[PDB]
Amino acid sequence: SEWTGKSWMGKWESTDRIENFDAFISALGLPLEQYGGNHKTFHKIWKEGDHYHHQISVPDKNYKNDVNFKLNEEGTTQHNNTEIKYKYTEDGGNLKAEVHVPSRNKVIHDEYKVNGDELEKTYKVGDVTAKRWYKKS
Amino acid sequence: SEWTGKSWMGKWESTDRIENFDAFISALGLPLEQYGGNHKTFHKIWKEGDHYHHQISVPDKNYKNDVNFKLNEEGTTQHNNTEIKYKYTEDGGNLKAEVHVPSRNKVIHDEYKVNGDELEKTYKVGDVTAKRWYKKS
Ligand SMILES: CCCCCCC(=O)O
Ligand SMILES: [Cl-]
Ligand SMILES: [Cl-]
Ligand SMILES: [Mg+2]
Ligand SMILES: [Mg+2]
Ligand SMILES: [Zn+2]
Ligand SMILES: [Zn+2]
Ligand SMILES: [Zn+2]
Ligand SMILES: [Zn+2]
Ligand SMILES: [Zn+2]
Ligand SMILES: [Zn+2]
Repeated sequence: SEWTGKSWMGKWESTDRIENFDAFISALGLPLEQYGGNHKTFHKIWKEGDHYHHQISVPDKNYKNDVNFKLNEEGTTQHNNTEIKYKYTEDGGNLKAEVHVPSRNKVIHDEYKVNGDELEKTYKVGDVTAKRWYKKS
Repeated sequence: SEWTGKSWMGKWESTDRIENFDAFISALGLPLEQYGGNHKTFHKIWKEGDHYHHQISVPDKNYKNDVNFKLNEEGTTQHNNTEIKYKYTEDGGNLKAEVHVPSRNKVIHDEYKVNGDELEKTYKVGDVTAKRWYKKS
């Protein structure tokens, strides 16, 4: 395990700064009660040998997802029983995630932009764009 | 027929300016001697009432493909005898196409960004990015 090496590695927690996130959740066809709002969300990203770990948690919703990824290599995970295909890449020095949910014909473009101890995440699906800001912790 | 109303609408013609294009074609698994280089290429994009036409032509290669699209709506076109899926969206003032090649398990990003007078097309598949510049015909 390594916790340094890239600006986007570390332990990030959401702030009150959020833009259009319910519209993004709705564009995913998900119920706003369970998936929307601005509940405390954590992103932890670190390195393990030749690959990376990305753990997303929302403790309010008792929700946790641990993602293994190698840069530029397709991976597969699940949310309940829906398969999610993803590929993380570095582009312009930002971390990007290409996230496909083929059984729901949904493509999500995630982008992580670091500015000091702040992380700005952009979420895009179809023509809907949302942003959330995170701080180091 | 309407030829104005979006910066990317018009008749565009390739220039000598091109960047990393053969690496993009290679990452797609296509022969360079037939699909690489910088052969004269035209993109014509215009509106027809309730949809757009996007015509791509490479006269040296006897290639002419008439794509019809509605923004935010998935369409299909043929390759060999297999289906290619696309969906065009606006990213503010620019045009983006999300392309699935299911036979080959590839996802291609196209972007059309107008700066002049001049159109910059970006092609991206995984971590490989290429660019080509077009001038108004
Ligand atoms: C697979 C993409 C090859 C198309 C080449 C012509 C173009 O620049 O759009
Ligand atoms: Cl998909
Ligand atoms: Cl897919
Ligand atoms: Mg988040
Ligand atoms: Mg072109
Ligand atoms: Zn370890
Ligand atoms: Zn809530
Ligand atoms: Zn691991
Ligand atoms: Zn997909
Ligand atoms: Zn460049
Ligand atoms: Zn994509």
